[PDB]
Amino acid sequence: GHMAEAWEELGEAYEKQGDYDEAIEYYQKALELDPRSAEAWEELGEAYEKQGDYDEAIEYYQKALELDPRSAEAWEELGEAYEKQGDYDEAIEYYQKALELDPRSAEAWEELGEAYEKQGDYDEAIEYYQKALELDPRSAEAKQNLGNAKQKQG
Amino acid sequence: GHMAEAWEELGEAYEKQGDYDEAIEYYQKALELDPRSAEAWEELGEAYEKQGDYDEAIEYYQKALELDPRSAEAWEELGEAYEKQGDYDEAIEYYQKALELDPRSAEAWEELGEAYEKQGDYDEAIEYYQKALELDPRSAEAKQNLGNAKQKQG
Repeated sequence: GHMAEAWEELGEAYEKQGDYDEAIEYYQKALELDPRSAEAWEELGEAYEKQGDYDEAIEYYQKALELDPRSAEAWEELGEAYEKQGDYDEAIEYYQKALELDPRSAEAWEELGEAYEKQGDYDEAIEYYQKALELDPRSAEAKQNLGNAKQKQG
Repeated sequence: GHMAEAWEELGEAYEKQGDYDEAIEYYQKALELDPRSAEAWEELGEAYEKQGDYDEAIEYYQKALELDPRSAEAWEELGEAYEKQGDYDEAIEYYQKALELDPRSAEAWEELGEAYEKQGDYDEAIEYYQKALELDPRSAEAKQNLGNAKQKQG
């Protein structure tokens, strides 16, 4: 409830200032009060991810997902963490689920593209960056990747 | 004040569901009420950056810095937006500004290491990653990148 969400918001304010020790303390208080808050687990996970600790991040992202598995964002956040560890096949699995739940997520399409590009699958990567650009034609990321993919193939 | 901050938190709430359009609407509302909040311009910039819209991100981060030129985090975010566009020299200038403002930020060192690595300065990259790891020894990211730099060095 409200007290928990307020501790969470304090965590978010400290996290966003590089005060990770503090942020985590306040996320932990939020979760003591409401251990069922998927968003508070996610943000705790993000605090670790921002510091490059993917293993801790992943533990908390798993908890967030298990509490709200209908959230495309919860699947995406895990995919992103796997992609950063070089676990591309698992990244792909998570992103595929995210795209089943929220198929208009330009960011999830682009992320899927990057996973395939990292495996040397330029044909697929091109499809996904094209899809991301159709959903958000302003992504410079998707446009650059599309170009790099195209050179790396054609 | 609090009214602006509440719009900013509404922005954040929507952004966590991937709802970037509504998030931008509410961050802009916050700015209409308090256009002198550096943090609110940064939040807007971060929303664009998250979507791969680096041009727009930069415009908003520059505004943030005009209001708070001592914000290390804002310099870091500006650097990231240039880096992701492949403008490494500008990225490095901004990352160095961030580091000089807050040398205890592991992320500032790590991002400079990444930029040097991408330019082929592996010995310097290594030194930067080591500094990051001295501040944040649980960064798998820094360790992975350090390993790669070592691998590319010889």
